Amino acid sequence: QVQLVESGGGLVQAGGSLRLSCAASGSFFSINDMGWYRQAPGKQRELVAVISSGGSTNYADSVEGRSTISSDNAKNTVYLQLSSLKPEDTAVYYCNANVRLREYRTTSYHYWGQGTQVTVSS
Repeated sequence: QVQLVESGGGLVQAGGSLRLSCAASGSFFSINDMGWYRQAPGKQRELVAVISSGGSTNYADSVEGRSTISSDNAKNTVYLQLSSLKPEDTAVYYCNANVRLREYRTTSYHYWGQGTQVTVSS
């Protein structure tokens, strides 16, 4: 089994900063990439930021310049740091991990967390 544990959500004030963390645990061989997506009601889910095993990253235009996604590979965990919060940042945030469960196979599984509400109030 593979389990994603998301932390850091809740009610926050506009203009502040937040940190979300996502930890992968269970039995697996390797994690190809991990990161965060978000979905607000009535809106499409969108990428926020993702980090690959080797350290390459990609950021949505919404957060480029005011965020950092980082990893601690030894503990299969990623962190999103986000400043300058605005009401438009309100959403359910979802951790995603793309994982190879077995050493001898290319095939990957895409795990999505339960999601954590972030509500930015003014």
